[PDB]
Formats: sequence, C-alpha cells, structure tokens
Amino acid sequence: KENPMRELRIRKLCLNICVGESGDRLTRAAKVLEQLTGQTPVFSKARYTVRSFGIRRNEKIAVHCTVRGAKAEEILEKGLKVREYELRKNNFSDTGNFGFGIQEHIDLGIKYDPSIGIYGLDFYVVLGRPGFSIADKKRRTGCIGAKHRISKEEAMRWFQQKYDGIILPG
Amino acid sequence: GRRPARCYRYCKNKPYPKSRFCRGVPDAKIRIFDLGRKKAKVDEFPLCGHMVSDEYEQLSSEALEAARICANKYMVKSCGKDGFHIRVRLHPFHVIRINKMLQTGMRGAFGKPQGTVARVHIGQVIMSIRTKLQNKEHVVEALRRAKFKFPGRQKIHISKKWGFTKFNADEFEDMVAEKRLIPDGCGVKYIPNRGPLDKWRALHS
Amino acid sequence: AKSKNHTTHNQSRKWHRNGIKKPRSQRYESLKGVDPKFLRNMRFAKKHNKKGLKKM
Amino acid sequence: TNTKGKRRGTRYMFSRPFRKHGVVPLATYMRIYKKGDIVDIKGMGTVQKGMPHKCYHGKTGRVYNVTQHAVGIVVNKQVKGKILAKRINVRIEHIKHSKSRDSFLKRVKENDQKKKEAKEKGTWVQLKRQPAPPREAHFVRTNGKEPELLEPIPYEFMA
Amino acid sequence: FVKVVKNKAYFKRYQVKFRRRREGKTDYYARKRLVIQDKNKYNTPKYRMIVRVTNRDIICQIAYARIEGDMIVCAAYAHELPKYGVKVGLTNYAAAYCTGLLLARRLLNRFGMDKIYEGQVEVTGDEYNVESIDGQPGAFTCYLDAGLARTTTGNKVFGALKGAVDGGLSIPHSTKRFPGYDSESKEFNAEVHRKHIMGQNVADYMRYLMEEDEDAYKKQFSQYIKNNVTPDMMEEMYKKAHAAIRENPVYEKKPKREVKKKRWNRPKMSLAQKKDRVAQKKASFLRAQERAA
RNA sequence: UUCUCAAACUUUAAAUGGGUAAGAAGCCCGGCUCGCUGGUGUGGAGCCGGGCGUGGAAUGCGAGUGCCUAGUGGGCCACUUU
RNA sequence: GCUCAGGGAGGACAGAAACCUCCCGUGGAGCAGAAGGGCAAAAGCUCGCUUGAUCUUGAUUUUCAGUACGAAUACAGACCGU
RNA sequence: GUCUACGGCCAUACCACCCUGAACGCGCCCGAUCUCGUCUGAUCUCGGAAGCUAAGCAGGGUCGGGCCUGGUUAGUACUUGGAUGGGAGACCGCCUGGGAAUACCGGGUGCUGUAGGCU
Repeated sequence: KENPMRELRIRKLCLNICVGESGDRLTRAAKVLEQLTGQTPVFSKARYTVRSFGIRRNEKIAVHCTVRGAKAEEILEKGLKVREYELRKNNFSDTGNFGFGIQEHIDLGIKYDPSIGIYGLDFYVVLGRPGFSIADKKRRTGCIGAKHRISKEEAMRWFQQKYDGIILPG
Repeated sequence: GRRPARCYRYCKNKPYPKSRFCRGVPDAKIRIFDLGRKKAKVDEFPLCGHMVSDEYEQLSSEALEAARICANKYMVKSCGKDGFHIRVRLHPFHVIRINKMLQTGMRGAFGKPQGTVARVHIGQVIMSIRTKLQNKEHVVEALRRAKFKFPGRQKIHISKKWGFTKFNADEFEDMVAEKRLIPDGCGVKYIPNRGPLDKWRALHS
Repeated sequence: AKSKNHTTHNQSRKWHRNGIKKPRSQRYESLKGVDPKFLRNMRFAKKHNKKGLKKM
Repeated sequence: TNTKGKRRGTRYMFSRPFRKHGVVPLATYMRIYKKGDIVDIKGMGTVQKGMPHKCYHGKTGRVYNVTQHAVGIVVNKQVKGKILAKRINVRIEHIKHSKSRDSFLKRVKENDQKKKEAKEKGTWVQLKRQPAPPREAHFVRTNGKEPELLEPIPYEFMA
Repeated sequence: FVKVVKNKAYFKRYQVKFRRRREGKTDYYARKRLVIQDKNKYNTPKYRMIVRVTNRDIICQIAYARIEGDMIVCAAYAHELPKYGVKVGLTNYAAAYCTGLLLARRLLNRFGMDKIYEGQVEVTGDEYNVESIDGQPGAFTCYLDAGLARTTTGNKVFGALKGAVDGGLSIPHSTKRFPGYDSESKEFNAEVHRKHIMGQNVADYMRYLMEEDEDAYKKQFSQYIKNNVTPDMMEEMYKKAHAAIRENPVYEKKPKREVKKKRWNRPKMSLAQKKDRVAQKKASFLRAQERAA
C-alpha cells in the first residue's frame, strides 16, 4: 500500500484574462469569469509603465480568479475538454504544477454574446498534497520536505491517471 | 612626453586606485599580463624563474609593458612562440597624479590622474616564466634583459615549484600519481581528504 | 599673509603642570536630575521619620 | 576643519558585529540596574533612542538615577586639561554591568572569610595581593638524555 | 545554468534568526513590549497570562520573565476539564472560558486570595472589572499574551481572558474582541457572549444538523453521541464545570512510576565508528572494481 | 580553480593606547519611614542603632583649597607616523 | 496583516519586457534627499483609526569657554491618540 | 530516555539530501451553523475528531557545505622603546619587550531554565 496522505490533488485553478486595457473591454471581461466560475473576480493593477504595450503605472491590465475544491475540478473538466484532453511536455512546471490556455471562452459553456465579445484566458492547475498548507500559515510555518514535493514527472502521470490525458512532446 | 620615473618611484602616498572617487584615469600600456603558450598543460613547463623585487618602490605600467615585450622578444627568438609562458604578476592599480603649471601657484594643488603604477614590496614577484627544464639559462638571460627596463634592484630567482603552482617540484610527481592533484589549465587542483565521498569516487574510477 | 591654522603641540605639557585633576570626589552626591516621582516619595519618607521615632 | 556633528566617525563604533545584527536579545532589557552600579557604555546601533555620545563609548561610570527605559550614569570624560565627572541619560541596550569591581568583591568576602576564619585559630594569612615574585630556586631534571642541540639554519630565498 | 544563491559565500554571511523565530513560535517584536519591566520597578515581576489554543488543547499559563528563561507560576490545561464534567469539547469558546476560570482560581488558591476576589460567579457576559479591596492584598494583575493568533472578534484567546477576568484576575481588556460585539454600530450585546461561554453556538449547530441529515451529525459530533452530551444538557453542564472549578481549583500532579529507563532514540554514531565507515566504503568500492576488472 | 589589489572595502586582527576596580564613602546583621512601586513587612530608596581595622597590589610623594593677576594669543626645529 | 531586489520553471494573445501561478531568495530592495550606520511576523509594503508636530516646569547631552542658539536624550505634571 | 507550552544564550542550533519515530503531545486532517475574514473557509477565525505520520516536528546519518574550536601559518608579518647601526637613497639589520591573519590540517555538530506530561 502507498500512504493515503500522499493523495496528489488540485489546490486551485488560477484563471486570468490580461487584455492590456482599462474601462469597457476590461469590466465586461470581469462578467466572463463570473459567468464561468460564479464568483467576483479580482482586477489586477499594472507593475509599472511600458509605453510600447499600452499600459501605465497602477492601470488595470487584467482580471484574475482563484477557484478551490468542488468547482475547480469541474471547470478544469470544461477547459481540458477545449484542449481535447491533451497537453505537452513543456506545459508542466518543474515545481510540479501544469497549465494551458484557450483562444476563446465560447468553448467553455458560455454562448456567443454580440455586445460583450470574445476573451481567450489562462488555466493553471496548482497541484498540491495534504500538508502543503504548512508553508503559508501565521503560526508554526515550514518547508514541506523533499520526498513530499510534486515533481514534473509526477504531475504528468497524475493528469494521465485522472483525465486519461495523452501527453505528447514539443 | 610623460615625467621621468624618478618623480613617481617611491611608494609615497596611500594606495589610490581607479575607483568611484578617482574617475578620469587613462588605460594603462599593459593589458596582456601573460603571453607565450599560456594555453599549456602543467606537465610540460616544470622550470619557473621569477624576477623578484629587492626594493620597496613603484614600477610604472610602461616599465612593466617595456619588460613584458623585452622578455617576450628574446624568448620567442630563443625558445620559439610555444616553448614558454610568461606572466606579469604585477597589475598597475595605484593611480599616479600630475600637477600641470600650464597664473595658479600651489593653490588647489591636487593632481589629475596622469597614469597608473604597480606598488611593489621587497621579495614580491614581478614576472614569472614557466618553460621546459632544458631552457634554464634562457629564462635567466630573458629576465636579466628585462631588469634594465625597471628602476631599483631586481633579483632573478629560480623557484623550487612546478611551473605556476605553490607545491614543490621534488614532491609534484607523487602528488599527481596518488590522485591528490588533477591538472586544470595552467595550474593544478588540490584535492583534500575532506569533501563528500562521491568526490573521491570519480577520482578512483 | 597666511598663518598656522591649528596645533595641540604645547597643550599636553600645559595640562600636566598643575596636573590633570580628578573632580572633587565628595561623598553624599547631589540629587539634581534624579526623577521627581521617586524624589517626591523619598522627600515624604524623610518628612515622616518623626512619625516612627519612639518605635525606633 | 572636520565636519562637526554628533555621529561622525561612528561608522564602526555604533555598527553591529558580523552576524550579530537584527533583534536585540531580551536579556539586555531584563537585568536590573541599582544606584552606584559600575556600568560600562557601548552604543548599540540598532536602537537610535537614548544613544551615548561617541566620547562615552568604551567608558565606565556608575548609575545615579534609574527611570523606565534608561539609567542616568556619572562618567569621566576629560576635556582639554582636567577631568569632568558628568551625567548622561543612556538607554538599557548601550549599557552592561562591568565585571571590573567583581574581582574586588569576590576577594573582599574571601578576605572577610580568611579574617573571620583564623580570628580564633591564630594562623596569620596573606590577604594583600603579593605581586608576581622572583621564582624561587628549583631542579630541572634531565631524564638521562642530553638537551637537544639547536643550531641556526642556513639561508634560502622562498618565492 | 544560473548563479547558485546558496554557495559557500551564502552561509558565511548568513545570520540565523532566534531559535523560536526559526520554529515560528515567538514574535520577538510582540514579546519585547509584553515582557520588559520599567527599570525603576527593579525585579517587580511583570506577569503575562499566556493563552495558546492548540488543535486538541487550550494552554493557559501565567509567566514572569527572569534572565534564565521565564518562570511559569500557574499552568491551566483543557485536558483537566474532564475532572469537572466537560468530557469532550475541550477546544471551543466555552472550554476556553473554563480553562481561564481554572487558571484564575488555581493561582488565587496558592496566594491565599481564594475567599477575596470572587468576581462574576453567575456568568453575565458584561465588561467586569476586578476592583482592588482597601485593606486586603491588591488584585493580581497580569496581561493577555495572545502569541501569533489573529485577534479578531470572538478569538478563543479572549474566552480564556474573560474566563480569568471573572475568576478574579485584574487583566486590562475591551469587549471589542468578545463575540457579540455589534461592529456595524459599535455596541456589545452581552447575551450573545453568554451564548458562547455557556456553549449555545455549538448547541444550535447540533440542533441544525439534528434535522437536515442524521448521517452528517454522526460525522461532525461523533463523541457528543458517545460521551452522551445532548444540546439541552449543554448550558447546565458548564455550570457543573464552573461550580466544581471554583470549589476545588488546586492541581494534583500524576505520581511518577518506576520506569525501565530504556532507549527509543538512536545514539550519536561516535568518531571511531564514522572514521571506520569511510574506510569500509572505500575498501568496498575498490574490491568490487578489481573483481569486475 | 587561478593572477593582482583598496584613504573613502572587509570576515579576521595586533603593538602602543583609553575608561573602570584595587575598601571603613567598605563590610555585615537589626529596626523604622514612604503620598513611589505592589499578588505579597512586595520592590526600591531614605533613615536611625549596631558590629567587625591584617588600612586589604608595587613604587614614590605631604596635601587640599580660595582670591587677585601679568605676559602671551606671528612661533619654529627634530625622531616617529602623515 | 504582509514581504523586498533578483533569479528559475510554467501559462490565449504575449515577445527581451503586460497579468497570473509555484519555487528560490540574509536583504543583494525599500526607508523624500548626500553618504554612513540601523532595520525582515520591521523601521519596508498595503490598509484601518488618528493629531504626541498639543500644553507645561526643570535636569542632561552635543559644539562648548564647559556661554548662547540650533539639534537632541532621559524624565516628571497634564490632556489625548492608537 | 523523549515531547509540549513559555523561554535564556541565539548556526556546536543553519542548510541540502537520506533513514528511523513507541506512548503522549504536536501536527497534517475534516467541516462552514455561529464568531470572523476573504476573488476562493487556501490564509485567518470558528466547529469538530473518520483517517495518517506522508509532511512539519524530533533523533540519527553524510571522508557533506557552513558555523564552532584548536594546531599550522609563525615568533612569520606588524609593533613599543633604543643606537654617532648599515645604506646615496629606497629601505634593511640588531638591542629591548609585545605579537597577528588566510590557505593547509584535526576535533566538535546545541547547551539549558520554569511548568506540564508520556515511557
């Protein structure tokens, strides 16, 4: 038997739509994540001014959304479906997470709206394990130890075991 | 053009480098501090002759440069381009100041950086030549050619080391034989009985 | 008409003629600069040494 | 003339020792300072309030006043050609108990013991510190072997 | 390949934080202001009342910090509440109060301030003040050491505070952090705070899960069904805790047994053993290589 | 790994140097006072009354203290560091 | 209540650089400015509440003649903030 | 023998990796009705006790890195005081006392206070 406390699970599904825009194109991309997840997504202000991009210091560039537990498993089921249950070798982080993208949100389960428009958006599966909430406390914190960590090799075989995801190189 | 080396001979000041504070220093004449076949193995140039300073004085970047070539020019005709490796073991880091009177006087008489000079101690090596054990007199000749370019007194001393290393030549052959030394370019790697035992394993494989 | 700006040359000799004197090391020191909330209380303790004189 | 100013030439004096920066260890604050406690002064840089002036850093005085977070301490800064026993209000962290008086006090209660004892037993003791005397005569035994011959070693230049 | 931050050069310059700071147990910022006495008090012990709520326990200590390490005068544990009727539910706001009330009367037992400074015998929930009595030994004053607990309204650290406050400990506090503080218009309904101390916040959840599904109530409250605590028992159960705590507050220690004195713990592999392993490993390698080739 | 360095760099780190201590203003019990501080004849300080002189390192030397006060306030040289 | 500079691996547009993750991170950032010292559950960053930048005696430090101003340190008496 | 709470000194205590942990704690863990706080009950707060030492944590390991401590360097460098010493000088030697720092080479790898357990 393997230990049932090494149960590799999803912590959060980090979504964001970085439009490089404020006002009207951004505040209607906020409605996209709230139709998608069913929770009020946080707007992201700029780091500093890059004049080439069309951003500026403390300008709302993006709108991000963290989904936990029962909902995130079901939205990551919606989103992998858009990527016909397949991801690449490069797509998985060395820290043991993986993510992907989708070019338009119509393929998720939202119908085309003429007024609101189209928005491609980011999926990043933050894979965790019971005892990963040590490292972000106020009380006695600590690093999670080397054996307990999720590797790149481990996240790929998990996704292949869970979603039957055919992983292909390049 | 520039002043005689009498004026800036004795280590008079505190050591005054090209720094954040001293800006406006020209490039020194010496920029190669080793030529010959510098891209050489440890086990082909055993003999090492040093030009050791007998006097506490300042050797100019120009005197180091003039001696850099004087030893090089002889040893190329005497041993061939790849039959030696000269180092210049002095870098002109002390900046020398000039006060130019073109109606000032000694008012605000702080010098502008003129050039650079190498601050040398008694028993400090100026130039070292590693060549084959055959060419013992060619080093003693080439270093004596280059003594005249410097002020003060230099001593040509044949070191009891293995090329440009700090271990002795009568000990070297055994310290490589017992894998206490691996060659690594011009110099050698000292391997103590102290690291992790995986460091020991790739040695004795 | 420039002058000598500063020295401390003859000064050590001058200091040691009548001697570098330690201060008047006099027992029972002053109580100027001692915190007044403590010094008020001590002053009341001194006021009422009459009170317990016959016990004493 | 020098740039006059309170913290001038205190780059090292009021700097922290290597790998002894950060939090002030709390034994500093929880030791009691009585009146007439012989106390040596050492301006810790971490706490910038109630700092001693650089002329008192490495001096030793006695505490005359004790307030909440600081002691008033009488120290001998000289001046040019005399000595002024003077009073500085210094915080706890710039201050230790000096162990200079301790070798006296542990000698006094040892002197008091060596006087109260042999008050009846009649044996006269040495209580005054005799200096390091001229070492009295003794026999150096050579255990058979001759004293090993040393000779000066001949010259070689190293480098 | 990038420059490794953790070289030889790293750990030479590296200054470790204090041991309790490395273990994430003490805020040395917050400790320094709690613990230091005014220098014109001289050895007058500054008492701090240390409440630490754990996963399975509530540790309520009174300490005064000497220079060798702080000396604990009185320790009150939630695992001592089953001597007073509270079998399970050791870690809730009601148990916090009982542990604080147990600390208060146990200290006052030892100092002979048992009969004096009763306080709130009937739990009201109000802002009570332990006033000093003229002619009697002055009320014991200590200060609430919260640790690294985010002090929100209804933090159980304030349960054990109010527990101690009602037992006759003169601790400074405000009712802003007690549960029942109406934040929206800045009032404090003492009735809601009475619910939490007598445990009607837990009682209503037992009643909420009683009706919806029986399967989930057995999962949540598995030991309240075992140890036979119904929600109607709850309020009169903590009064049997409060009554017996105030009656018999003294702690009786567990007597030490004649133990085997065996070793559970692998001892430090000494030099001649460690100097031998490197001799054995090197021998083990070079013999395997000659046998191979 | 290696060559070479720092008045305005430094982990280290002297020599010479700068405070302090080497007792009766010091010891050690006992008791009184407080409006300060307090779980608490608690803490601290102030006070009376005591009781102990092998004067508690070497060396040399009598010290302490207060008035009035002139001249001076261009300096210069030398060893050493600069 | 937080963690910074920077690096690393990921991810629609998206690139050397936009936002989002996770990890490393002794301060290599920031703290109005000169530079030094000081600082990591902070003295930095982000929010909340505010007027201790108020009123009032002395003592002390710093330059010092051991005078002023300036600045500063320890209190004490209030009235307040958190 | 060991842990917990709170500490004192703050690396002989850190760091990377590996192995072992009995009982008790400590934990991860399970919840979101209340208190409470968020984009999200992840954090924080609250309410619990099915499972598990996987991790934190503890002990131990590594010819580990670092740190600690010695020997070496070396009476070397430098230095107090001295000379009608030397040398054109630069600098050096002696007398008289003091006396370092790497590289290199061994050893060590937290002590412990108060309170409370477990064996």
